[PDB]
Amino acid sequence: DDIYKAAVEQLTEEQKNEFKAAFDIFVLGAEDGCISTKELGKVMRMLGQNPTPEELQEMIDEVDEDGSGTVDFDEFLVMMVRCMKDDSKGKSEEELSDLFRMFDKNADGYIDLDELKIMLQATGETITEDDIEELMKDGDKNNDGRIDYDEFLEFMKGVE
Amino acid sequence: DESERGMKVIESRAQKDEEKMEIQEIQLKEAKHIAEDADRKYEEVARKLVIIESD
Amino acid sequence: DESERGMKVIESRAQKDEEKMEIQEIQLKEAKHIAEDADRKYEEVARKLVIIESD
Repeated sequence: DDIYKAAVEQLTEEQKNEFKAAFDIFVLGAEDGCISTKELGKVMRMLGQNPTPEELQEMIDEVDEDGSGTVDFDEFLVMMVRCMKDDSKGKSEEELSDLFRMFDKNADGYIDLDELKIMLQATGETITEDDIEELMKDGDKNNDGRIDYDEFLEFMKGVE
Repeated sequence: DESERGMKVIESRAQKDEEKMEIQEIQLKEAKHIAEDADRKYEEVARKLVIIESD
Repeated sequence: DESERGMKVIESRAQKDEEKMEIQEIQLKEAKHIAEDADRKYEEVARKLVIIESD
């Protein structure tokens, strides 16, 4: 999600205005102003594609943040950036392995909170406590408080 | 009268089909959501089956 | 001629809406059949959950 959310933040106002015009086509006549599988299917067919009901439900589930079963405009912008890549290929595991070693300052095999904090400060961006805590919670999937090698690869998946 | 009646019969039919289209589309989304829920409840109980089975 | 063109557009619309409602209806039937199948599976797994809980 994070790489796509960043791409959305960076869209210009004119680009968002064009996406809004497209969104309005998709939700024309919808009871709640949102895109359900009935509006998504009618547009995909209008576009020449023939998705199954399951494919349509999965396209919505991939960006549905509230659990509404529908796509709102904010969710739509994520759908539209996900449908395109600037970040093609996305590197690979061998390159992430060498980068992992650079985060692991004590060479223990894990990235701890102090290591993460040192690396974040080095970026030059203002780092708040919330930036540190949130990235470590996003990375450490087993709740030990550290990022292992396999968690690191999931953590940096798709990051250019 | 036949092309106009036709147009009106067709508008009536088109409307019946349009409503059926939207009715079936809205209800499809719901039927899909029931399938998601049906699969969801299936997974909750099937997962319990797996958990209980694992135990 | 104009009402016939009106009709052609709304007949084409009825046809699009008819095809779409048939599609959505078939898909509804299947989403519902999936839901029913998933509900049947729910029950198959719910009774087997009981068998499994009993086991």
